[PDB]
Amino acid sequence: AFPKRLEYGGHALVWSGDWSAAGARKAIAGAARAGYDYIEIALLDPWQIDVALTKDLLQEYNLRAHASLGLSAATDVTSTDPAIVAKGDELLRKATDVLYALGGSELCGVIYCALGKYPGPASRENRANSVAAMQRLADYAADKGINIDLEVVNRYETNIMNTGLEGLAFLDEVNRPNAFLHLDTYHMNIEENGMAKSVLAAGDRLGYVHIGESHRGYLGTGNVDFASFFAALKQIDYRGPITFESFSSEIVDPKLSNTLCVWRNLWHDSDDLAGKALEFIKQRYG
Amino acid sequence: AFPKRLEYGGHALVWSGDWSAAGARKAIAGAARAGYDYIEIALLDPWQIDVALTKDLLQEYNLRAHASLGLSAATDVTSTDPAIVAKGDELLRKATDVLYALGGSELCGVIYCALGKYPGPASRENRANSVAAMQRLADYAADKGINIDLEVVNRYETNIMNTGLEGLAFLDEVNRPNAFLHLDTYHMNIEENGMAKSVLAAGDRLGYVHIGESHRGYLGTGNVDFASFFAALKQIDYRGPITFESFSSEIVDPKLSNTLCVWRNLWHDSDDLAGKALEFIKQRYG
Ligand SMILES: O=C(CO)[C@@H](O)[C@H](O)[C@@H](O)CO
Ligand SMILES: O=C(CO)[C@H](O)[C@H](O)[C@@H](O)CO
Ligand SMILES: OC[C@@]1(O)OC[C@H](O)[C@@H](O)[C@H]1O
Ligand SMILES: [Mg+2]
Ligand SMILES: [Mn+2]
Ligand SMILES: [Mn+2]
Repeated sequence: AFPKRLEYGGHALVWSGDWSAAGARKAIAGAARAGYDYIEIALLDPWQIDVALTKDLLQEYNLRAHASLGLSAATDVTSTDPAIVAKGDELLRKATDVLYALGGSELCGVIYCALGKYPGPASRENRANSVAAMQRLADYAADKGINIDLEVVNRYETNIMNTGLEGLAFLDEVNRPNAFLHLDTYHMNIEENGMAKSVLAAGDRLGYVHIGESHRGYLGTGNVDFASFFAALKQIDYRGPITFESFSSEIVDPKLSNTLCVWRNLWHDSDDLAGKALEFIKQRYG
Repeated sequence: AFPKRLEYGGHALVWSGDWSAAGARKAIAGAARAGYDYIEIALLDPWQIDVALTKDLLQEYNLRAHASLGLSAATDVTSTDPAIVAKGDELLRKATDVLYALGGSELCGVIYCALGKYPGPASRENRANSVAAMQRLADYAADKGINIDLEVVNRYETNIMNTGLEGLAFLDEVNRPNAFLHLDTYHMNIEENGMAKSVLAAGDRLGYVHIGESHRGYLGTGNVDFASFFAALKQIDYRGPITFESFSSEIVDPKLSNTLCVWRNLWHDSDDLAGKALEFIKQRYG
């Protein structure tokens, strides 16, 4: 395992829908202004990122970076098409290379399949293909001091693992020291039998956390049982990244936002949302 | 507005993935056995149902019927393709005709758009086309003593209305006395600011209710705040259909199950699930 600490982050889409020079600065300035320790960069196309520009911004604002992504149909490592798995392998290596160049240590999110709606259930072969790709990625990342964190997401976003317990079985199949479970309270609110079971089962295997409200808006305005969740994190003495994640039609990443079906305005003022989110989380954990 | 009564129902997919002669008898006998007042028949293809045989089964088991459906891409009444809207109008007329023939009075579900994951947000034209379609359907249904109930569903299943408050603004534009809001606790768990706000706002305009757990399995084994939801129903003295809705990979409807991304086995025993659900609901309402 590469070093993890208790640190608080904001997902780029709280502030910015692109990673242009302007968009990168808007997101990094926004995270720093609210007092976050790190920005989580959305790396859906890691060839698009200006690495030198981004490193200069992280140094300018004294901010750390982690990275998350989802694969697409063209890069789906669950595919029975060996050429598509190979394109997925290539994108994940590029994402790892970008994160390394930014001095980051965490590549998280839906790195194990195409993010979005599958037309049917996953086969044993789809799952086996994903596990092998995550072994190859974990080994590549390990050479660069990077941990990979497999995000459990809801049924509309993957057919591979929708609960923490399914995620832990997948993780154990990957069987690599720098691979961890990533839990997201928004996804857990749909799929889990309460908000404690998966955290208590994970213990030291839990390597990354996303804090999202039931509707992905302001924390404490939805249905998520944060009290039970933070009680469980305390029980396992979780000391890893905690990212505030929120999506509003106010700020659109043309790819990610439509894949995540962000039809509604849940907020308009990024600074107010992000400030209140960090206060909400620190009141309950730290 | 045609008469509504407080009555408890089971969705057909609790028992049968198809509405064959055999599937219909299994589902109707199952709903009767569990002590439900009605079965909710899924009419995604209303030409597929043997109406006379179903009528005989309803009489045989002393059961009532209501109907729900979702449209598909080919029948999407939000489409800017007038030929697709016409196919949707035709499907909804046929569904109304089947419901009338079964002596039912409620056509509910995702009747105002294609059920499933839109690749992008709805245009003003998409919303206008949906409103107009629901006016034409309401007027057709009114001639056969049928109410229509527009089911608010989550972002992954419609881009038109994801909260009760959005549904009520939509119904204001429809402006038909036999058009009602339909709320579903599974969808509310994702999209709503708590489980009361939309119910209190709807009052008499709430015409239909689905009871679904957060993961669509056994009631009480997920995250839905049923205490808050049933309290709100009591506060408006809701007197209309309440249908238990649940999906497991155990019982598959080739189309609907994959649209709803039902990847997991949440149950195997239809009678245990349906009996426990009815007891769960009656202990908390009526
Ligand atoms: O909640 C849902 C879909 O998620 C159901 O109630 C469907 O709308 C209905 O059409 C199934 O028959
Ligand atoms: O919860 C998520 C998706 O629903 C993930 O955090 C998201 O896909 C990230 O990969 C965005 O960078
Ligand atoms: O890998 C796919 C999988 O996790 O999909 C969900 C199922 O519940 C589980 O048994 C697996 O088939
Ligand atoms: Mg007869
Ligand atoms: Mn997340
Ligand atoms: Mn429903």
